[PDB]
Amino acid sequence: SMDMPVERILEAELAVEPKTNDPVTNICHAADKQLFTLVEWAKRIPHFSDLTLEDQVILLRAGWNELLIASFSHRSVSVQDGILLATGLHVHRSSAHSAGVGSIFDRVLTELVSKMKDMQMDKSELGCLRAIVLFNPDAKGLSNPSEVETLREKVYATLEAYTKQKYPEQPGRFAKLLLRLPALRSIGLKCLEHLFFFKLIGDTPIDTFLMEMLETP
Amino acid sequence: SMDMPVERILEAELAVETNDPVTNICHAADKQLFTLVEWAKRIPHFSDLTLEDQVILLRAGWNELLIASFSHRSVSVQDGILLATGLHVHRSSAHSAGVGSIFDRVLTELVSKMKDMQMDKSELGCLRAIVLFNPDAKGLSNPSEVETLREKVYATLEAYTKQKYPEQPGRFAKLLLRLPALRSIGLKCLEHLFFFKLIGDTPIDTFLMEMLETP
Amino acid sequence: KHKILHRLLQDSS
Amino acid sequence: KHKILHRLLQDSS
Ligand SMILES: CCCCCCCCCCCCCCCC(=O)O
Ligand SMILES: CCCCCCCCCCCCCCCC(=O)O
Repeated sequence: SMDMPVERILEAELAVEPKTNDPVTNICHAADKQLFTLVEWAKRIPHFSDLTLEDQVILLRAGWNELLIASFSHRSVSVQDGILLATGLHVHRSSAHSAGVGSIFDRVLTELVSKMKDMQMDKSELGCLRAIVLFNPDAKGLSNPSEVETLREKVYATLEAYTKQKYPEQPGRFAKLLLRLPALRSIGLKCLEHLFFFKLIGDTPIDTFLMEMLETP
Repeated sequence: SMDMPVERILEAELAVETNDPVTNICHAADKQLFTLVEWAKRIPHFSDLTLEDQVILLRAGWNELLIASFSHRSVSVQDGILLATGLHVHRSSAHSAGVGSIFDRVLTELVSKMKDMQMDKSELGCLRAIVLFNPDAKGLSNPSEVETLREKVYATLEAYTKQKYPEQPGRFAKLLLRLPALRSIGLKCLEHLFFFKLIGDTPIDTFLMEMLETP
Repeated sequence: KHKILHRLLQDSS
Repeated sequence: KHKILHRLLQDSS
């Protein structure tokens, strides 16, 4: 659309392309660094910056975990049996299992990375799905859920027109993209539970911004 | 489609139509698990899957499938849920029994949204058949087949929304975008159920107890 | 086992 | 507070 151009959503993804032995430490370090980049990404999504500060805070607090998982999952389509962090470090399945986080790591590989790889999800499609996650009209405390709802609607109208234009032979492509969002939600929730345990037990360095996101709403 | 007719999915929906509210909800869930198996059997191609794959899909999906049903049943009432047993739980009882949070999420993310868009039983049936045909469910003998069944259901749903609601081009999107909320609410309801079981002092009937058993 | 679920699925009559 | 998140969002720079 003119109100939510797919060009601008792609530009937001392109703008944030990046330059110990516990994989959990390495992932937590990368998450803190990427929370800084995530704010800059959100600001490049059309209309996000025109929301009230309170509503911007609410949407990034509600969405950050899913938004980071979508990004590293899509970054990892070229990797065999592993993830590529924004830090340029790789995490292999064998390390994840050896660190006590095998199950969730396998869910990331099986439900997200391999499915992104199978359909060859492009950065315009990832950007849109991340903008849908961001514009979460269910997020508690929103001053005006209606306007967040209409921003979500503009993004998914833009996504569907993009999939029809670029992939006219894949009539189900739009549906298929939206149907990775439940898995992303589920994986998000399990990752969060891991993070809270790492915090509770100590023995994982957690930097200021990741710490802040884990401090109660 | 002829592979996955919306008629058969609607027919499946129509075919199945203690002060403690949590006791009453748990009792109702147990009863509805018996109905849920009969519902799944009426979904085209479900019964052609191996018994092992049928078990895996119903074990993975039962929670979301029951929540989707009682949510859609509750669009007629204000700030309450209607259970299959015919009992009503008001928001005020839910809050008084220490499950206000999740009860409000159901009301706000599912019931009110179903009510707002006037989601019909063909659309609910399809969304429930998408939840059922979960290709991510662990241990499936053939994830590919379940994937193609999901694809046939969402092709059927989209043609139905275009035919019945031609003036609402976003309606298909809107239906699919309740599934993440349903997942999140499903997971939170499961954690409640595991806590009820762990602490005791909520009676849990045999079929619901079986669904909570950790293989 | 999943006794009950197996019995209900098998049951046809 | 959400001190960091507020500082990053407010900044227009
Ligand atoms: C990656 C899953 C396995 C590890 C489980 C621990 C939970 C960590 C929470 C996920 C935060 C995601 C950070 C990604 C940062 C990046 O893009 O490099
Ligand atoms: C609705 C919020 C209550 C919170 C308590 C947790 C109970 C778990 C929910 C499982 C689904 C209940 C099934 C009801 C069956 C029906 O009447 O259709």
